[PDB]
Amino acid sequence: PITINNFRYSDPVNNDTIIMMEPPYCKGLDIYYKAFKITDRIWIVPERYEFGTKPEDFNPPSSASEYYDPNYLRTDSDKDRFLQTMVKLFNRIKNNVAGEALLDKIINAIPYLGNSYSLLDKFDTNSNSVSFNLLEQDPSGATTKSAMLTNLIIFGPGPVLNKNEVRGIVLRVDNKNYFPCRDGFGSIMQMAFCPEYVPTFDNSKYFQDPALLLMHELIHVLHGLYGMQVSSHEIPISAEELFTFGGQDANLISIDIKNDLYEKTLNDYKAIANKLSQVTSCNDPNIDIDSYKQIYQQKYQFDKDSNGQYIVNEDKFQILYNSIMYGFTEIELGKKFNIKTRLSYFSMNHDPVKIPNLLDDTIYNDTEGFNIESKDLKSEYKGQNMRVNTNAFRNVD
Amino acid sequence: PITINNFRYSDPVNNDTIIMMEPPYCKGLDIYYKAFKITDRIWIVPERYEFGTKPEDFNPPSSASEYYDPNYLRTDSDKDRFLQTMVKLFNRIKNNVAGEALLDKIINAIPYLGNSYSLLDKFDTNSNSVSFNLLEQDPSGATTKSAMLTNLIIFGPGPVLNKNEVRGIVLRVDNKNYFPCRDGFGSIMQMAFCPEYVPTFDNSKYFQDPALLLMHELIHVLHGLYGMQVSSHEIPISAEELFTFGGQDANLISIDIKNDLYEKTLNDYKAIANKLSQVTSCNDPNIDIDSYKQIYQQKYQFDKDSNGQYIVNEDKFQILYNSIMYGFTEIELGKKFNIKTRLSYFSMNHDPVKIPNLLDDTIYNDTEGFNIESKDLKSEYKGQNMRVNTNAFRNVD
Ligand SMILES: [Zn+2]
Ligand SMILES: [Zn+2]
Repeated sequence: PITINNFRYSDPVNNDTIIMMEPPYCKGLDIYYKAFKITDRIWIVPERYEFGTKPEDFNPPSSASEYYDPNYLRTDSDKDRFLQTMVKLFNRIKNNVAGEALLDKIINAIPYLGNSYSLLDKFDTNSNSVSFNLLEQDPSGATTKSAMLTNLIIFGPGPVLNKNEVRGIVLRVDNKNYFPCRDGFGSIMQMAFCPEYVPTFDNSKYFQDPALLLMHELIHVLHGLYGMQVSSHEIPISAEELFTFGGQDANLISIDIKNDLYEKTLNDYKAIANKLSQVTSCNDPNIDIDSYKQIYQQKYQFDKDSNGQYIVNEDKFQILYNSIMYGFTEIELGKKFNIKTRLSYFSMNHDPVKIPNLLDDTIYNDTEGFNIESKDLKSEYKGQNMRVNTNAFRNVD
Repeated sequence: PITINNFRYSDPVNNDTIIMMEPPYCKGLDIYYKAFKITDRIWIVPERYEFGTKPEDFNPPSSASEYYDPNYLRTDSDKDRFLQTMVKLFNRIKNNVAGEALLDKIINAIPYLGNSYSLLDKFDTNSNSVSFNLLEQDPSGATTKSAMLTNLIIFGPGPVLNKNEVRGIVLRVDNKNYFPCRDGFGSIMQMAFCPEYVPTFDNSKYFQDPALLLMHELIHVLHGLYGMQVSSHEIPISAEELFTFGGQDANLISIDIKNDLYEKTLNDYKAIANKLSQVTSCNDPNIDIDSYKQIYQQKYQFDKDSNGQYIVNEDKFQILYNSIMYGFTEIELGKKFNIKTRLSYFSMNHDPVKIPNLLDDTIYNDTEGFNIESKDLKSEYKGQNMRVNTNAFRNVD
């Protein structure tokens, strides 16, 4: 099954589960941060998401739903707290059969080694869109620089402590933004996440389970890895959000768009089948190109031509498409998790609330979260109720 | 894949896809009706569901949502019409990857050869709860009587032409009703279905796609075959309905009940694993008892003990449970089918409407139903809209 490594923020680097990585956007800049492999293909970096920000952004400019605090995640203590909370959360997601399924799908959706603008016959790992640099420590004593591939890298929140988000690596090709996670190739996905500040709802009020907030963002991660991240298809919200929530809100996206998206992804995949059909080599010699042809064939659910050409099989594609866009949603995951969800995606999300002690097994555990049955809090989701589980949360301001 | 046989109501009997069967409730009564194997384990019998009715019931007693008409499905013509409409409907369900999945799951969920009250160490086919008698025609010329197992038998509507329904075979053991389709063993499931009279909704009004009405009932059939048909668990509707609809309405069932149901099915399965673990023989010699141990092991997702004893594996059971109760719902099927669904299960279901020509490819086809894109009726589900597709429906009274 899936293993969720353990580690204290003080643990030394080991070139395996604990390293010093230069995040994808800091490529060539030689700026490293300690990171942790929570599990295969997924890393955690206890640092605020600063990319594309300026310190002026990192505090409440004068001019609740937009809470700030520039000191959050700045000391080693905060970081080890952040690190531990994330581990419990992943373990919480892994211990439910439906959570294990999601992580499994995300771990295997490795980004294709290339994109719409890379040599068609060659697998390419030389791109921050697919690989990040790290600092290794030779057995000799020397400290060298190398690189590895990954699917997901999770950070702490950006300026807005309560605004979780998932962005794919943007490549600047021919003076314009290109998204390998919308072309079907997939790319490293990055997450800005804050486990502590959860939203509340009423459509008696409830506060949300942070673990569900994580799976929600993970679903965006899933769409990305398969390269089908619905762009800023605003309509006035992006279809990407609706698909992720689920239930009837998903049907707010017109057949016309859904069909246009489906047809577009299909084209993207036919193109990738063709491309994969010419890869004969790879810049990086430490790569079994034949092993990847196999992995990628399972990823996109392709078949081999009488002559060997990889081809898209409509039926298999449709099953995979439904799986990627419908198989995992906040409504169904909330359902399969004994977790309360807000009525509709458009349901108000009142002032966030802070959960100070998710590390306290008496408040939140990795098998029932807040709804601990032994505290008769499983029933009616009372563990999430604000009038009942009064001690598990504190107000913002 | 799945084959959906074809046949005209006039076609002769062949002891294969067209026979003369004594329905399960007419067992020993020697009353036969022509039936048709639309596909493996599923039969269609163009006859009104009369079991437990009296002619007085079969017409509008004086004293729209309860329409009647005792002459419906009485002539060979009506029956061949009913027969053809059902074939198109099944083909319609089979041509969508999500429809093929449902039928596949239903065809393989064969009722366990036995129940809570049959010899534990022996597979038993001698029960109308698992088998029906038919009339065969020897190559000699003689006409003999025999029997075969089946999962589903679909009839025409009962007294209420617009009230579709799915009941499992009730066994009378020790002067009380026993339901092998609630104990986890499963049993032949029977359907009373009317393809012509569909409901309408608004929460501009729409009429429903009969093929979706069929899958809805099929979902009840699915629950039954796996023996987990939520009883008359009224709360004030039966949880069985809510699970079948889906979306947020599914969450109207309290954790307490859902948990009680889950725990109960788990017990039922542990018990079946134990029972299957002692079957050494079978009354019916034309049965590879070892072949069935294999099929049943896949059905209930069991594993073999170091010593060989079949055992329930919590995780595999949970995946199978979610699959059976969440994997197929009206909301998700409607979604994956370009079909309009009513907002919530509690959404009003106005006077039914009659679709006179489902056999007219210009009105309904086996790939897009009413929402034919060539007639620019795919978009916005206009094919289901009442103001737009005016010719595809006629009012009741
Ligand atoms: Zn989101
Ligand atoms: Zn129903």
